[PDB]
Amino acid sequence: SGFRKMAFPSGKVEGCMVQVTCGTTTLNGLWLDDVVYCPRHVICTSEDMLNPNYEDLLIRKSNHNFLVQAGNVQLRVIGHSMQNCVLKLKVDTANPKTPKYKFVRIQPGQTFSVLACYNGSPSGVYQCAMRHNFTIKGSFLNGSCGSVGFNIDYDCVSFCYMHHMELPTGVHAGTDLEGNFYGPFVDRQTAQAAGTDTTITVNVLAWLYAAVINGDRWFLNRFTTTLNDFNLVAMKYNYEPLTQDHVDILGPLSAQTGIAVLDMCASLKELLQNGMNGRTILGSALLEDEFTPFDVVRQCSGVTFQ
Amino acid sequence: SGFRKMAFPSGKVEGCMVQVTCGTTTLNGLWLDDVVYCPRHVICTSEDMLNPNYEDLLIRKSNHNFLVQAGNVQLRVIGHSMQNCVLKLKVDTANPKTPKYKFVRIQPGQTFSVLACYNGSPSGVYQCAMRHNFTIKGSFLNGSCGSVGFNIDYDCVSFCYMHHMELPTGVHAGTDLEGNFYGPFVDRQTAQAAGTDTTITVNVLAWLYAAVINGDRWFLNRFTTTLNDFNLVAMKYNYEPLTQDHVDILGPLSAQTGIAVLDMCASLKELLQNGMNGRTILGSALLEDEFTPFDVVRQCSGVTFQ
Ligand SMILES: *[C@H](O)[C@H](C[C@@H]1CCNC1=O)NC(=O)[C@H](CC(C)C)NC(=O)OCc1ccccc1
Ligand SMILES: *[C@H](O)[C@H](C[C@@H]1CCNC1=O)NC(=O)[C@H](CC(C)C)NC(=O)OCc1ccccc1
Repeated sequence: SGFRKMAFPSGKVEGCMVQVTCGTTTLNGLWLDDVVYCPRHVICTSEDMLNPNYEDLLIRKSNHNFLVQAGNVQLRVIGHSMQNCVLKLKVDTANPKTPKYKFVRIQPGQTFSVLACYNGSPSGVYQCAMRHNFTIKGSFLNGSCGSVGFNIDYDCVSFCYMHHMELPTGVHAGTDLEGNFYGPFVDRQTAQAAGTDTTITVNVLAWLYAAVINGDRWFLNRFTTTLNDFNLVAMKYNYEPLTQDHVDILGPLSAQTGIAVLDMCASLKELLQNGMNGRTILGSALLEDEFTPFDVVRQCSGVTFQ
Repeated sequence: SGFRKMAFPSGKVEGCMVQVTCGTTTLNGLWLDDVVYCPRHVICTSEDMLNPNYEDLLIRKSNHNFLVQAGNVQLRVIGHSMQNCVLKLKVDTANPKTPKYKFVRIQPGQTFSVLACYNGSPSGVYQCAMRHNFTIKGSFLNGSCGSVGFNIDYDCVSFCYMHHMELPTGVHAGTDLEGNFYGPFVDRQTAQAAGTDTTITVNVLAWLYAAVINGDRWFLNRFTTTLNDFNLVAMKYNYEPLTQDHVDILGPLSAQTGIAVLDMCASLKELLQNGMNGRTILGSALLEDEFTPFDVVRQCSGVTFQ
């Protein structure tokens, strides 16, 4: 028993991280087969960051201007192209450590592990969620761009995120591996607004099920509710409206615990309206929303990877 | 910016995990050079767990009774011995993936990454602290024993923990890699008492410095205090007494932030006496104590590993 914010094992991704330097700017790239993916802002100078014309900037760049380093070994760049906000640097050597992989664009509420890197070397690994305002709450310093977010299913790495920037609120924004930003964000140094940060209701519910499984049950109350009645309380607390799909997704945890989804909704309503009265649930003094139903089953049933 | 419970990258340790089976019991072993380390309870049956005589049980065991599997490949066991609560299974093949490593016995308040494994395969990675009562707050199911806790300094893996058991309180106990338990715990299925769980004061202070660095400053107040005056308030809230060594350890964060350690103590005193009034510090609604001063500098300055 016990419940922790658990990241995927990072080894398969560690073997894909390289360093990409263009002039004075150094960041991280992802080396899959004979291609290195990195943020296109690698080509920017301190001047260029306010309002870069990425097309004009890139024209002044040839293959030999991209220094690509795997450990202490230099890769030879034989091609380069821009896809949305990422560069694809074609190298003459296939990564011998390429795992089975997919590029996936994930949905708000879904979670992933981040391998934070500097100069193509791993610093650390942590779990994040794509929030409803298409931000993540990460830990990123200068040089961290090109750090990736991923899931593992068995032996397959699903890359969903590449790090590009930090907003005024101290939260983080980036792209899928096709270089399309999550949310309305653009890769230029201008004040950009994350909108309302709504709580991922289905994920809070998942986590209350995790708590019940681990013997933390104080908050189970005597009431039930309806989707429409629960959602009136959700709107007030900036919670995502609960839908029958969410109820269906919680079906296995509901069936495992014998606690009906709408009875757990009723418990959640009283926690939102009454607070926690100085108590904790799974060692937490607020309602956690960065565990999916899948994450809870995965953690509470010991699912493993290659 | 931003601050997360960050684990070390796990790849170097992933390549050391094997599966160890003795009769019907399967758990994880650590394969370093030509030696596999695992919990000695691998030799127990369901009967044996209440009051095992480990010496008598082991006598009925030969090399060929220990099935050691690295992925889908069988290792040949050419020797076996008990060291305290671990078995060392000598194999005829040196692990080709052995990293540079040390066995360290860590001190309460120190933190480490756990690679939770089942059947010798990684499930996930998370950060833990050795608590003052020599327990950890992990996530462990049946089959997780032999999972290890570690730190990385550059290219060297320092193994500090091997998982053996869960107490009534839902917290976790285990050994160093010499097989000596942290705390008074023994490897038998009997109600065992973790004592008072004191908060790691120096670690709370470290985390308040992390908060100030990341722009969360609401809790900085107008007061200072003395070690003796602070510690009177610590004892009441079951906080570890603060010492000049702790003050010295916080010296770099104090010097970086220009907030004197005893002024931060005064801020901590008011948080303990007044609570947080429904506010958060670095997204947390309680005082976090599983970040060391080193962890804070490491995270806030981007220290990387091989
Ligand atoms: C990529 O290495 C870098 C990551 C930033 C640096 C601080 N925290 C992060 O997440 N990205 C940028 O510097 C980005 C570049 C533009 C061309 C998009 N600009 C940015 O994020 O501006 C905010 C900022 C910069 C430096 C320190 C703190 C915030
Ligand atoms: C090692 O695989 C296993 C880990 C336990 C299982 C549940 N959570 C854990 O951390 N250790 C044991 O089963 C241990 C064996 C003795 C010979 C020391 N006994 C134990 O931890 O008893 C408590 C327990 C067992 C099963 C489920 C929940 C609690």
